[PDB]
Amino acid sequence: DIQLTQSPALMSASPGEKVTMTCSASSSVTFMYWYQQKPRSSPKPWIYLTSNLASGVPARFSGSGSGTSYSLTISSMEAEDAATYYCQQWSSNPYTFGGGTKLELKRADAAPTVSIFPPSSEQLTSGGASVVCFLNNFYPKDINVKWKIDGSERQNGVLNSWTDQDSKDSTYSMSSTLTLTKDEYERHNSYTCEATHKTSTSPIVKSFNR
Amino acid sequence: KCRYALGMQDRTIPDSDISASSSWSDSTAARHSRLESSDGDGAWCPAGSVFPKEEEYLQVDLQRLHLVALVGTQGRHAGGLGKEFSRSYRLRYSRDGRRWMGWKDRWGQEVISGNEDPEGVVLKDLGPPMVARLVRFYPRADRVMSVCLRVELYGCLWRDGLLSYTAPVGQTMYLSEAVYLNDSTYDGHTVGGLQYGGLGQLADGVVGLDDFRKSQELRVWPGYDYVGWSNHSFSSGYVEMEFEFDRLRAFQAMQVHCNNMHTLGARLPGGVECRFRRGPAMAWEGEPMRHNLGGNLGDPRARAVSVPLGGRVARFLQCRFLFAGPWLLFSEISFISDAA
Amino acid sequence: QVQLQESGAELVRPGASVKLSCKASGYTFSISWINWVKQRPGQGLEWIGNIYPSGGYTNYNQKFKDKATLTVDKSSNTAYIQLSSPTSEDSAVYYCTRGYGHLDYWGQGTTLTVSAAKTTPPSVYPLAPNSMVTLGCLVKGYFPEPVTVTWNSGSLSSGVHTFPAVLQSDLYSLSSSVTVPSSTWPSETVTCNVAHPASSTKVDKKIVP
Ligand SMILES: *[C@@H]1O[C@H](CO)[C@@H](O[C@@H]2O[C@H](CO)[C@@H](O)[C@H](O)[C@H]2NC(C)=O)[C@H](O)[C@H]1NC(C)=O
Ligand SMILES: *[C@@H]1O[C@H](CO)[C@@H](O[C@@H]2O[C@H](CO)[C@@H](O)[C@H](O)[C@H]2NC(C)=O)[C@H](O)[C@H]1NC(C)=O
Ligand SMILES: [Ca+2]
Ligand SMILES: [Ca+2]
Repeated sequence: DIQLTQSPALMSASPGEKVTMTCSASSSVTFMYWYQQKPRSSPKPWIYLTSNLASGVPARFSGSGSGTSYSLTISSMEAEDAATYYCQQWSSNPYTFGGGTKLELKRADAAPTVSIFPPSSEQLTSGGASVVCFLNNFYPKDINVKWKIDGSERQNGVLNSWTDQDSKDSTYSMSSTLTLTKDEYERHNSYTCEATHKTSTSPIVKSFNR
Repeated sequence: KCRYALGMQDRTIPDSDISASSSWSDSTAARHSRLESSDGDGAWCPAGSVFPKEEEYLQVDLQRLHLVALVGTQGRHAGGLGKEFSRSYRLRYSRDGRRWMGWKDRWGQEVISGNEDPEGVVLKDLGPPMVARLVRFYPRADRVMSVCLRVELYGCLWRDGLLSYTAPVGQTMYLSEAVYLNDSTYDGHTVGGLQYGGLGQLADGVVGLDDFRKSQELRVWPGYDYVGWSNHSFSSGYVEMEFEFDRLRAFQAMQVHCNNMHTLGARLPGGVECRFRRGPAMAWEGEPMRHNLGGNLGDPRARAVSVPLGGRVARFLQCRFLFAGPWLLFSEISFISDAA
Repeated sequence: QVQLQESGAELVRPGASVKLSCKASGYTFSISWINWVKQRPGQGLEWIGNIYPSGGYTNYNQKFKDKATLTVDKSSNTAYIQLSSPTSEDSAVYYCTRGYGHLDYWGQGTTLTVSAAKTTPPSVYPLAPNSMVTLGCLVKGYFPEPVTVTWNSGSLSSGVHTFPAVLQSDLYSLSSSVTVPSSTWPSETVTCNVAHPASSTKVDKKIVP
């Protein structure tokens, strides 16, 4: 019932490059609309009635096409343009959205800034003890983390979380949280956070002791 | 793509919707005027002779407004022993069923050369096409010969739902060779210097060329495809138009096809503002929707200016188009909406 | 300021009636369409349907024909979307947005969770350790989503990295880091302000060396 197909489903580009995604409709539609969205945020209108730039939208952008084909072109890709873009048809109910073109950015590689943190007095006085480890602003995405308790590896209770590209530096970051018991924790002394990344063969190691 | 057979041969159009002013017999009744049909005694044939007086006719009710772009006629074949047919005919159409209009082509000719034998199907390109609900065929006879018809209507549904548009008469620019930017085919009234109660070039599905002086049609004057006005004729600084629709609708957008050959005076409108009325009250639905166009634009090619209408529900529209250059040239105006 | 303010979170037991709100302001409410778009995390967008206040005209997506019902109190300038019998998949983020074609304004969206589990505020733990320092904030054990986090009341916006929450034992854990010049902390105060709509919690926590 008029579903839109966007290509590429996912694509990356280098700064200053001329990006350009596509929206194909199973059927003809008088206009196409484009919205932009960044993780954990509301979509914003980007373009309406095929080619009009929604308020606040930078000049770099444009749109066009007709019938069943349509496209969103970016003159000169900047860092902030990194997001997922959805096209929408409003010529027939149900007004469906496309699959969305996820646009990732390209940039120089960057090593990660690791930071380890000892469970606080507040959590401990509750029988709990978490150890956090921040590896911020690194490129590319691919990164591996390792936890150690007294020279030995540990993988029980370790939770990870990532973030997509930063709109300013275009890097990634992740947070690992090794959670134990006040007891399970007060029975060892050397907790370590290791992380290998293509910017270095030797894993980056941060660590603290009591 | 607006040339679908509307239902005669097809059967979509029911007998009830096909009347006439008289049948010779019941074997030649309106219901037998379906193209390519053998029902009855071959076709429809007027009762009285179509003498110098030309009042006999066949009538087809399409029920909903349609953009009829073509018609096909036939004679009474009847097995092969039929020998009667209409050599020529006139057309009259209607939208409200009370006010009829005569169809006349771009070159002022009313008569349509019809058939040459009973069998064959002669098609006619209605230029300009007609937006109608009801269509009448007035068989023509130049001598006392027994005429008969069998018809077909081609076109498509009139989804815009525009019943009529009011607007200032088209002016003319004296430029080397006079350019006439008047609404040539307006099928309404034109009292004073104002057109009303009808439809014309701005709603015929034809879009003008980049160079407004030359057209796609033949044997027409310079500027034919457009309807333009000059800034100096309107102290207010904008052209105003009022549009009336078939029913209450939610307006998504309005699309104006304009000439941007600024080299000769034509530039896109500076901005567009429209007011909405749903019908009853004598007041406007709310604050108007003013849309400005980014800038003046470099290239002279005609473009389609698209105005967002917020989906505002209404049945009457009153838009204004701000001049941005000496003149303003439009060749078409379309509305994108949904019936509520 | 066109605004479509709507609740951050909404929780209900499966099969139970739930009603999401959206209060508009900044323009003639009665003559604009109010739409509702549904989105499950990291997935696409789905248009549920809209309603035009002045007239009561509606448009439903067949798909939610028997799941939702739009209404509007043309008195408080609010628009509602009803869900008759909630079912996990019927739990995601719901956005109300104005417009007919050009959806020009969007609300913050409501995170709707269909669950028998009870609401639990979060426990916020500070994270203390050369040119710059990196402080942290650990938000552990809350339900349901979402949780907001700002540093120094939004004063610190640069160098912040708030990570997506994770589950384990039907409870969420969130983490947030901030990086400031070593010459601003500890000489200046760096406070973590966490918020949990579902439990109406606004907790501040200074990071002490
Ligand atoms: C639209 O403008 C044209 C201007 O040419 C009108 O057509 C002319 O009408 C006069 C009046 O008899 C003729 O002498 C001219 O020869 C016509 N133009 C041609 C063929 O050169 C036309 O009538 C106008 N349409 C209306 C009804 O306003
Ligand atoms: C439409 O015509 C008016 C009146 O001739 C134009 O306004 C005048 O423009 C001249 C120079 O172009 C100025 O010196 C006058 O002060 C203006 N008179 C007024 C309005 O008080 C107007 O520019 C024309 N429209 C456009 C945009 O071409
Ligand atoms: Ca036209
Ligand atoms: Ca003309």
